[PDB]
Amino acid sequence: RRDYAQDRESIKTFLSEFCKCDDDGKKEFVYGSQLVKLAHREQVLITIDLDDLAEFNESLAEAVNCRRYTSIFSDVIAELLPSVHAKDALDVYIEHRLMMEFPSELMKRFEVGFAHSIREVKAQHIGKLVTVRGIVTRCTEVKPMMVVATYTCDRCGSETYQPVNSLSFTPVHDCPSDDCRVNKAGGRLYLQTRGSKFVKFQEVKMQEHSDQVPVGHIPRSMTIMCRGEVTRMAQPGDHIVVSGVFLPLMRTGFAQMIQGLLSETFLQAHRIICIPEELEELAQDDFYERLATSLAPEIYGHLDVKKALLLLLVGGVDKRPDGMKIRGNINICLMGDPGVAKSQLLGYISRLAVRSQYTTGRGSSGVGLTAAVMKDPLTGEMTLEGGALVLADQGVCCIDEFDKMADQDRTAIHEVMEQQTISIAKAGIMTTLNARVSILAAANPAFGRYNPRRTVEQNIQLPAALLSRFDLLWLIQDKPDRDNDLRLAKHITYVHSHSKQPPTRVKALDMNLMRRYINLCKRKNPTIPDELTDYIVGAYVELRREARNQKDMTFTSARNLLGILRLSTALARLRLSDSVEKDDVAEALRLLEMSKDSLNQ
Amino acid sequence: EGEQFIKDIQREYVDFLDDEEDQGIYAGHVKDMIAEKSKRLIVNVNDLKRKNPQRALGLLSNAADEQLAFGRALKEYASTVDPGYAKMHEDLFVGFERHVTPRSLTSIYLGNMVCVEGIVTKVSLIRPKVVRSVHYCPNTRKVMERKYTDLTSFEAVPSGAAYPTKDEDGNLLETEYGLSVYKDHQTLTIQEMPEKAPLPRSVDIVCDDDLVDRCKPGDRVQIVGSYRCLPGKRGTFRTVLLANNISLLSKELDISREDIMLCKKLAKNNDIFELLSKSLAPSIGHVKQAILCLLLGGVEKILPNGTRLRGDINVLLGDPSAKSQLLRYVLNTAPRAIPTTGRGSSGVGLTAAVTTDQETGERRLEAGAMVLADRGVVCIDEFDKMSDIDRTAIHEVMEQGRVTISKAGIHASLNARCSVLAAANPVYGRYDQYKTPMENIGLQDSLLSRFDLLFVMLDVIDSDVDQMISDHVVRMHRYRNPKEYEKYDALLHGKSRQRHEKILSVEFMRKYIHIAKCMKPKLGEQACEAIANEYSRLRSQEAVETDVARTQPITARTLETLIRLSTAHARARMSKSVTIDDAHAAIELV
Amino acid sequence: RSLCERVVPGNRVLIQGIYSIRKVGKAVVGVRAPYMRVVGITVDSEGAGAISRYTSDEEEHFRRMAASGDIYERLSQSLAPSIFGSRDIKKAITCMLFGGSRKRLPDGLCRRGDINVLLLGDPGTAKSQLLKFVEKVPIAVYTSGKGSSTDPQTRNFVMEGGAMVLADGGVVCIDEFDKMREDDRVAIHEAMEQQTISIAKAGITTTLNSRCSVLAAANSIF
DNA sequence: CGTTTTATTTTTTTTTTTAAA
Ligand SMILES: Nc1ncnc2c1ncn2[C@@H]1O[C@H](COP(=O)(O)OP(=O)(O)OP(=O)(O)O)[C@@H](O)[C@H]1O
Ligand SMILES: Nc1ncnc2c1ncn2[C@@H]1O[C@H](COP(=O)(O)OP(=O)(O)OP(=O)(O)O)[C@@H](O)[C@H]1O
Ligand SMILES: Nc1ncnc2c1ncn2[C@@H]1O[C@H](COP(=O)(O)OP(=O)(O)O)[C@@H](O)[C@H]1O
Repeated sequence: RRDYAQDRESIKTFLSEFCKCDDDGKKEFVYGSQLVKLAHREQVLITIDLDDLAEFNESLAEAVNCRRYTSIFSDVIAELLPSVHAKDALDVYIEHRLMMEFPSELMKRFEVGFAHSIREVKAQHIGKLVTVRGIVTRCTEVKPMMVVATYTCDRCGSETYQPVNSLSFTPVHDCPSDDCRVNKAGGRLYLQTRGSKFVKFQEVKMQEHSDQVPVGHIPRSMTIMCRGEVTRMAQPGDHIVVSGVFLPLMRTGFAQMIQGLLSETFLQAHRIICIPEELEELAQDDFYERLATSLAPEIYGHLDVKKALLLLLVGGVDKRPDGMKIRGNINICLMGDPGVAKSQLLGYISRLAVRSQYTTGRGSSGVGLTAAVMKDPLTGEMTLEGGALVLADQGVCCIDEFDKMADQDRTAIHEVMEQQTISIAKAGIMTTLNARVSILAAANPAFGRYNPRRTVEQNIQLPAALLSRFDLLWLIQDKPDRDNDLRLAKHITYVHSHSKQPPTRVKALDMNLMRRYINLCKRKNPTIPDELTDYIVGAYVELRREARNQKDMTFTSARNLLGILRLSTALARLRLSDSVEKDDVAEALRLLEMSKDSLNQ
Repeated sequence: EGEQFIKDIQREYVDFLDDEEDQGIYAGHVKDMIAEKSKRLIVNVNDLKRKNPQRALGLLSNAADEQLAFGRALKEYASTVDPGYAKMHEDLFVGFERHVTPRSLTSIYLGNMVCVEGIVTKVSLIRPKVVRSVHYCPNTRKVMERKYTDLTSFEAVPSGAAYPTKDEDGNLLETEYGLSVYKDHQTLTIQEMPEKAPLPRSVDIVCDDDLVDRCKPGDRVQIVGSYRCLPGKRGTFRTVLLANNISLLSKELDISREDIMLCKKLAKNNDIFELLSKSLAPSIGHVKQAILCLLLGGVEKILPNGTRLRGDINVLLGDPSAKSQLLRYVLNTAPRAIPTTGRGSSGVGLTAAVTTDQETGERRLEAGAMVLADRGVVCIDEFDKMSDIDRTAIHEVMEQGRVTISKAGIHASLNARCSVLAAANPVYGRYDQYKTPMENIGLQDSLLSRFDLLFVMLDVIDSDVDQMISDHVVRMHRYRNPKEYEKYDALLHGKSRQRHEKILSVEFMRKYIHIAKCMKPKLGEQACEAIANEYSRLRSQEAVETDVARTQPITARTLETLIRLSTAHARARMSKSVTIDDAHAAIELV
Repeated sequence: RSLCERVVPGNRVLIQGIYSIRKVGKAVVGVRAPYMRVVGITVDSEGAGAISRYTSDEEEHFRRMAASGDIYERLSQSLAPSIFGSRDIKKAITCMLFGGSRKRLPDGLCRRGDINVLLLGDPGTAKSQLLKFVEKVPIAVYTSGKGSSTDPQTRNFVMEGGAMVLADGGVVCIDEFDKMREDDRVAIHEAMEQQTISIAKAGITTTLNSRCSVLAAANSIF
């Protein structure tokens, strides 16, 4: 009904009259800048958004089908060359075909792209470009996709054009050529990859958020086919939001399994959005301790545990001597059953700590948290399909009540104590998998709540092999204190009468600001001046004497010294001064001492 | 356009459009300003037969063709009154409102719009199908069109085939989408309601866009439909029934703003505790006052841009043999709240490695049994005996109330707000403090605040209570009977109790539920002083005067329970406020 | 056409049909089609059992004996009509077969109209054959343990059900309670004290019940 | 210048895995 032509005039006016002076800084040509970026042979994809055309008019806020507009604008600016020879493979290869002498898509050279979920996705959504957020599933890989090949006749010579949109196809035969027409001189048909056009191609399933799905519902997935430039633009288990099109899928073939008008739909892509800049404001603030003041406000007091965590948040200790690496990840252990809200801090960290994970005391047996295997006589063979502990690299996978899972379960996790090494002689390998995950252990005491008669490993039943792999072991008990629980109570009830706990003692730090300030930290690689080396080796001995002077005491591993070394240089990442010094390790030992000497007194 | 009655038949529905029923009641400002846009009008056959009984038969022998017709008259009516609800030119199907067993559809009722009741089951995949073809001629640029059809809509099909191209001359020919519309299609089957059965025989149905899965496999319904069968037996035959509306019977409410006005006015009677505690189980001394919250679920709490705290309560207590004929009066009445077998699994929350069902299957039978009680409640027996494997799988819940397992199946997280109860048996009988409270049962005390109480249930047969037991328990046993059928009404001692037979009643009770389960009674200025002062003194003075005897679970995580008890009380009177005397209801547990 | 809805399993038939076919031929050479159809079956009326599916002189038989108030203890030598046992205590059956009364209430509960009774002892007492007769003397099944007890066609999963099948008005009397697997010993606790029935293999919940009961037989300890 | 296209299900033995007083 509407004209698909006079709109071409409208958009010519739009892009031509485009230096839109709404602010100091727009009299220059915006899409002229992008135009010349095409003339730079650089940009192969431009972009449309609601604001852009919204100011222009109000038709096309509901006209744009999303399909005809694209081919029209593409051909429109393809024939727009207001503007150098050897820039591309194919681009110069046409000149090679012209050295002795098309649709503008075959010289593609560029592209353009432009508050609901699958559940709400009402089935009158065809063609409309809509918005949904999900979770990625079943990570796959990318291959080339033809669009239009060049089936030359050789004897005749006529590089045939087979521009295709389908996903299945059929060959082109000997010759639809002019000289290979009724004029008897002809050869045969045969493509030339070099002059052919293909396109990247990434696909993966999309599962539901799991926060919307009603009481009587089961999450389901859709399919994602993103081709061309945008490939490799999301990993598995990223909570991502996509604007694209719903489009049906003409699954042609058999004439009785189809022929229902089957309509097994699918989706077309534009983008994978997943829900220094700070430097001037980072200049506004210079403090070390306020992180604890604004990280996890939900409980008053017990800062020491939190700062112990924030160190693991800090990081920044690693070296590769002798060819071999060193574990630069901290792994805390946790015993206790008070009301701590380990579940609290776990949820807090797992939210703010990007690339987080969670498992429970029996939810993942030894094969699930790591890679595993499967069985099916319908899809082919089976793979490892690693688990949370496999996936949580550059981060932490947080087990809750590792004490209660199982004794043999300590094995495979103990294997990852020596980091980045997940050996598997199961699928005919000694595979590695790079287990590069910081580890969070939290459990409860044994029968009772730290019965003072039943001593350590008298009350506990854990082999030394795992405690040795753990930098810090922490028992948490707070006996009846008349004054203690008061403050904690009124503190809790504050966000019950209210929504935001801590007033007027610090500036709260949002997830964004917190993460960004932490983002500026770890790349210092600071200086530990040489006097420490003689000094610290002395101080370590101070431990090893008061370890031996009582005979019913803890054993020690070389990691005790390696740990007390490992922690200090990390914290200088958040000092941001490349200056590992006395305080850098005096806090290390201080917190180590606080880890102990707490259960007798 | 068959035998030319078709238009006259259209007129007869258009002739539905003249006076007080049409002119006052029916449509126009009966749907359109209430703004649903859903084509489907309710028909009521007794009126149409009161006008055109011949046309009340016009369906009941040939309902193949009343449909384009009905839609035509409707678009004429709605299309010649409202220009807004008119840019949806399609069929715009309607109501069409003999119930026979799915076992008694016997060659016949072909052409008839008739009823069967049964089970929703095998609720299945959803996939749209295609109506028209908005084809374009991009050289000549004419948006031409090609409609389609199926037997599942009418009798005929077009040359149902590939979306065409290169049809006229070989010009620029291509589709246009976003306009070539589509139709949401669903498939499922129904069974007879099993109690009648002496293999009970099923039926198969097919749906459309506004008819799409109004309930779930595990529900049951009355459903009305026509009949066909397309295939050509021996040049076999197999049928399906269709052309449908929807209804449903197993729900619960003539409740406009009158019934809310009913529920408010009786509020102020202060000790409803009396009434609502003596309400469901007068067939039982004893608790019912205490039961309150296992029905109410709990309360919701969210921190800005943070996390939350789970809200609902879980308690159970007793001498052997009231405990199996007790966990009731809500299992029946409470909305969709399910206790379980007592010693059950393959369905608490596990996969149960058994791949002998469909030869594949990753999640093919991964699920539990409390998510069917999401925002409900549960009870069971035999906990005193049950396995310790999924005790693990409890400790996640009572702490969190979200299930998060990933033994390679999948890395789960799924809402649940649920509560649940337990069993008991004293492994040695009548010992509660002479020996001790704990471990006359064979039990564990790690679950301190997991459940929200340490409580007790006791008995001894006596000499002094001997005739008390006799005369009361038999007072029950003959106030069991009428005039105190096979059993008329038992009045006295509910009429000496100056009561009335529609004030002790279920719909009269849940009169005060649906709305009471909707409020947000925030805290004021009294918990803050009360709770910390008192739990501080309690966790120390529960340690003297022989009450260290029964002081097993003292925690400060209990402090949520101390609130969500009274939270129910704040919606027991629907006051968005709270008192010190509201406190006493959430201390008197002690 | 009309000869369905006529016949169910466990019956005895005479028939006339046709020997006819469905396949075609010339299967290493030609193996083919058996079946028959119906024309006009004639079924049996086997004697005295089938007051089951398809007088007042007998009421006069009934009542003039109950006119005598001598049934309570008279039929204490009838339930074992030909052999010895339970003699002075067989009077306690008078309550159970008639049962009590499933006296519903205005309140929640549906009382235990179903009520249960016991036997236990050694073999040799005719305890095998006595209850053997009791199936002959309303409706039930009778053996003990693992022996009732927890298709390749048209892709529908059949499930023939549980234990209220022949016992919902019918009641039973069986041995070997502990002489039985403990997987199928939860159900008894659900069956019996309440008929607290449910289903969980697939995702739907049979809310079944019954007016049924049991007796127990025994060869347990001492 | 005419006359024709197209479907498969259950059981084994290994290597995985999983159960009760
Ligand atoms: N001082 C406090 N700060 C913040 N929250 C608190 C405090 N004291 C109590 N709470 C609340 O009490 C609840 C106690 O239950 P919680 O989730 O702590 O179990 P848990 O202590 O993690 O159990 P376990 O330690 O046995 O795993 C917590 O959710 C927490 O929010
Ligand atoms: N105070 C009471 N109120 C109502 N009923 C009672 C009361 N006291 C006793 N009864 C009756 O006594 C019976 C006791 O047997 P019951 O069915 O409770 O066994 P049970 O407690 O379930 O056994 P177990 O707990 O060992 O499985 C109940 O059926 C109940 O009706
Ligand atoms: N008082 C009795 N009257 C008749 N038969 C009896 C009597 N006592 C024992 N019997 C015999 O006992 C046999 C049944 O024994 P049974 O109850 O099967 O032993 P068990 O219970 O060990 O299997 C019958 O065949 C019957 O002949």
